[PDB]
Amino acid sequence: IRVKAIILAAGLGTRLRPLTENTPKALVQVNQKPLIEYQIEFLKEKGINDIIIIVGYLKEQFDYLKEKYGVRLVFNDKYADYNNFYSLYLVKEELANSYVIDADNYLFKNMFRNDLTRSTYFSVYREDCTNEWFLVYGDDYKVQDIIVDSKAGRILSGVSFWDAPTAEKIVSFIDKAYVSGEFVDLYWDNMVKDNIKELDVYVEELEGNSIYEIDSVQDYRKLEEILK
Amino acid sequence: IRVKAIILAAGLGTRLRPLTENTPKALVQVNQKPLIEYQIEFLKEKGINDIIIIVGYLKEQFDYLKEKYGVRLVFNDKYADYNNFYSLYLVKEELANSYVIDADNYLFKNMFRNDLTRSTYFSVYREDCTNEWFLVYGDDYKVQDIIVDSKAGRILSGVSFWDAPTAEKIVSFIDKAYVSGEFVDLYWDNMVKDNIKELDVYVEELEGNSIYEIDSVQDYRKLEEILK
Amino acid sequence: IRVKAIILAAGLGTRLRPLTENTPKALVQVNQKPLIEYQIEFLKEKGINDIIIIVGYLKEQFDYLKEKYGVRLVFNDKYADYNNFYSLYLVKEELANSYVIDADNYLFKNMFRNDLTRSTYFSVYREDCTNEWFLVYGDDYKVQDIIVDSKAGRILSGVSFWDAPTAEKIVSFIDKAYVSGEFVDLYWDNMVKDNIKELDVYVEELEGNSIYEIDSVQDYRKLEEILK
Amino acid sequence: IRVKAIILAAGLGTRLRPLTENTPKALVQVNQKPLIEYQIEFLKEKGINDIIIIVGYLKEQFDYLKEKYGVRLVFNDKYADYNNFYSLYLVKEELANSYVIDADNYLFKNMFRNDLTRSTYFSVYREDCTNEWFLVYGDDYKVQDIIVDSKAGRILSGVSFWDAPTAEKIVSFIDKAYVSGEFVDLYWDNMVKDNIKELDVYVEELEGNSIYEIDSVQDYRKLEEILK
Ligand SMILES: C[N+](C)(C)CCOP(=O)([O-])OP(=O)(O)OC[C@H]1O[C@@H](n2ccc(N)nc2=O)[C@H](O)[C@@H]1O
Ligand SMILES: C[N+](C)(C)CCOP(=O)([O-])OP(=O)(O)OC[C@H]1O[C@@H](n2ccc(N)nc2=O)[C@H](O)[C@@H]1O
Ligand SMILES: C[N+](C)(C)CCOP(=O)([O-])OP(=O)(O)OC[C@H]1O[C@@H](n2ccc(N)nc2=O)[C@H](O)[C@@H]1O
Ligand SMILES: C[N+](C)(C)CCOP(=O)([O-])OP(=O)(O)OC[C@H]1O[C@@H](n2ccc(N)nc2=O)[C@H](O)[C@@H]1O
Ligand SMILES: [Mg+2]
Ligand SMILES: [Mg+2]
Ligand SMILES: [Mg+2]
Ligand SMILES: [Mg+2]
Repeated sequence: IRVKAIILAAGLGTRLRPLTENTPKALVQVNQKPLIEYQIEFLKEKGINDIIIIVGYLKEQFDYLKEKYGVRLVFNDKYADYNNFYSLYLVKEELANSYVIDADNYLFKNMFRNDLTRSTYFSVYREDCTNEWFLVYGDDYKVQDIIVDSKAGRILSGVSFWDAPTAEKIVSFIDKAYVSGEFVDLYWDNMVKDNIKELDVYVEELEGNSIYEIDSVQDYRKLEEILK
Repeated sequence: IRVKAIILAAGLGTRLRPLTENTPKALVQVNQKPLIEYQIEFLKEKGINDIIIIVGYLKEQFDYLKEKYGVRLVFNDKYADYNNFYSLYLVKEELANSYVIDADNYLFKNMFRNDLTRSTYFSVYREDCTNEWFLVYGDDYKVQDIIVDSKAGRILSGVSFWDAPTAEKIVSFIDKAYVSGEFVDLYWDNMVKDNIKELDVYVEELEGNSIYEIDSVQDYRKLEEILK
Repeated sequence: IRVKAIILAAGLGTRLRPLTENTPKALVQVNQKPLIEYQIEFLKEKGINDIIIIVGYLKEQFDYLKEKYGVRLVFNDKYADYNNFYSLYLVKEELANSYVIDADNYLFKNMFRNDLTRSTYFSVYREDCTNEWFLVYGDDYKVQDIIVDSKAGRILSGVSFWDAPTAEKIVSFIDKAYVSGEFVDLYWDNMVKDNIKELDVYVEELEGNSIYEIDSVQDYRKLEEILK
Repeated sequence: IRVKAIILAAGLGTRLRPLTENTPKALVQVNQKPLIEYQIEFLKEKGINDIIIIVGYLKEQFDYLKEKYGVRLVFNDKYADYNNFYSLYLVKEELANSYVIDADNYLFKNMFRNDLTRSTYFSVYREDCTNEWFLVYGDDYKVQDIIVDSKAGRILSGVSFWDAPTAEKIVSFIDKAYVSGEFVDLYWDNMVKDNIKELDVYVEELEGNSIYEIDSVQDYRKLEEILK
């Protein structure tokens, strides 16, 4: 009944070079501070101190967080071999009642809560139009579908929460998926998207400047100015 | 009698995620330069300016090529429906005396030529042992067979040329194929390999670091260093 | 106190060629039925028999409507010289308590009513992202702003109603505009968008398949399938 | 110095439904014979064998002509996106000393000649009065002007021949036009009509039953009887 946080931070983050040439993405800094720190401090300040960080590319640079925040680091040796599906596979049983977080995000405000009662997707609305995973939901905010597409709307923004019963249904797809031998290129998120029919997930529309994703030096350049 | 180039680049490139989530594999860059640019600039330098690029997945990202190199982009709306047999089908009439290229390859050296006089496959030798399409030829370099298999040897490496008489035989197979009703999974190469007996094709043994394919983030990791 | 309709239909419809070289867009047919007929029959069925159609390009092809529906056609001789600002100027006095309709739109449902009491824009939400005129409004549905831009949102969809007091303020802008000497490229809609601050306009969100615009032969192709 | 022909046959011919539902316009048949066959055979019998057919809508139904008459087919992928300006753009290099033909015309007689020495328009006289493009020429038959209008006179009838120098002047407009960004709606003929001042084109008055156009099920119904 205690809420923990899983942070996916193993990737190479090649789209951000030269910035990530000798620095993992998660530890890239804005307003003179590492990206992963903002989320760790927001998670702790909200009483979520059970924090597991999946590492890989340049993992030695994370070691100091154990001492500083008391985070549990976990090594994915296949961080360049597979996609983050495997990273989550590694801690596939800690999913229940835990937050899953894409480390490459800048959080403007702390939207975390240990009172969460159901599987949630913390969705921001992209007025523009880029290729993302889009959430298809009604007035009950229950997620009807997830669709990859290029357009505008509410997307999977890199922060979610999975309750025990749903997590259980998910882990069962992870096993089959893994044993299938076909998951290399799969995002852990494919488990939900391709099985959304069997799961009950809800959206939590965020607003204003909240979760800014940095997938390229240009974004880093934008968020830079937004912070002006 | 003018040599033209057809570049296949409409695929999802899923085996390259996350690198290819918001960037076509064809446009992924090595040494701050899109893959497709090395090939186009190589083609041009050798006098081949009649370039037709088939696009689909994230097509909008190719638009700047038109203005920059004077290329022609063609949209395959079934790019996620069918294998690249359909991509070639769309331009099946521009085959004769044209090069056909797999855009997801890195070329170390410009092995192109507008003087080519016969159907050629620029094959590389794979000393290791992976599963590919192996070229079976004698001392005349005339292709005797093409066999899918896991081993070492000379392989279809993503670059070839087709003369008018050969293209004609091919395009006739493409038609029956199309009208057959079944061609979803066929690579356009299934046209040759499955009728190699009726065609006259020659091999052009490449050597050293010539054509480097990136079908996975590891290869992309490798190639990086090779260029160290 | 009687509701009348004003249908703009004088345009060249060049973006629909060849479909429109010998037929006005307003008369192009979907399901063996001219576009303008769907609107007129909907307007009539809800008691709006006071219909005024401005025509120009290929005007002679509208003449049968007079006999068939009892509509009044008004000839805009500058239909190729000026944008529809002038088309409405012609009938700027019949504005009060009347619908203003862009003829080049298909209507899936009859959203016309003779009980309207305030100025309304019947809007559709565009999930994709094209360049249009966007409606900026609150929870009162009172229009706060109208912006030209390319994105998603609620857009002016070619159907609106204007009440006496609002029509009065608008007609006063038309006059000044006309006598200003510059109005060649102005949509009649410019009168509202550029004085939205002095006017009280409300939105009436439309849902589902309601108002489909055919501004190109592709759309005409789409709408085709939609009705599959 | 060899004369070739370019037949434009990519459009959708919607105005001809139901006749063109599962048949391209060029392959709608009169006297159990496809329209494009009459023009191909007249063109051959006069020694013009260098025939390039531009296809699109239902293109597969043309493949047989390659074997049968040895015509070269060409695929315009934007056949429903743009007007035939683009279709001609694809082969803008084969214009010089070549006939340009609108495949939706029934030829009563073979007015083709490989001896042509100057840009020509094989004009017919319409005693009636429809909206078409009219040739304004003097007694020297040199075209002074082309004007869209609704009346009687000599029109652009769907057959013409262009010489090297004129075609050279026309191709330079085609280029600026394309790079302009706006041609989406231009007929290839717009190049001639909106530049007629810079070109030397002549008229070749046809007489009696020569070229009958089928743009609608009404025309087809007429021609039917004329042949009675
Ligand atoms: C498509 N989605 C919405 C499901 C997720 C989008 O993911 P993406 O395309 O931005 O790629 P990304 O690598 O930046 O994914 C974000 C998170 O996955 C992590 N990651 C990636 C690959 C890998 N083997 N292990 C990981 O832990 C990254 O470090 C990063 O923190
Ligand atoms: C099996 N062979 C030897 C014939 C070739 C190997 O082909 P492959 O297995 O690497 O799969 P692949 O999808 O990468 O094929 C390479 C090229 O096909 C293109 N491609 C693929 C599918 C599709 N519908 N259209 C395409 O244009 C890709 O963009 C890529 O440039
Ligand atoms: C820009 N908006 C949002 C104000 C409206 C969009 O208008 P549009 O860009 O689609 O151009 P359009 O020509 O289709 O305008 C729609 C209506 O105006 C009519 N029209 C246009 C010009 C003119 N001189 N007289 C007219 O009556 C057309 O016939 C058509 O029924
Ligand atoms: C206005 N003119 C005089 C310039 C030509 C008249 O042209 P039209 O109004 O009869 O329309 P149309 O679609 O029949 O044009 C005739 C020829 O263009 C071809 N066509 C049309 C659209 C397109 N993208 N490519 C084409 O090649 C048609 O197949 C047809 O054979
Ligand atoms: Mg990311
Ligand atoms: Mg490949
Ligand atoms: Mg319109
Ligand atoms: Mg015609």
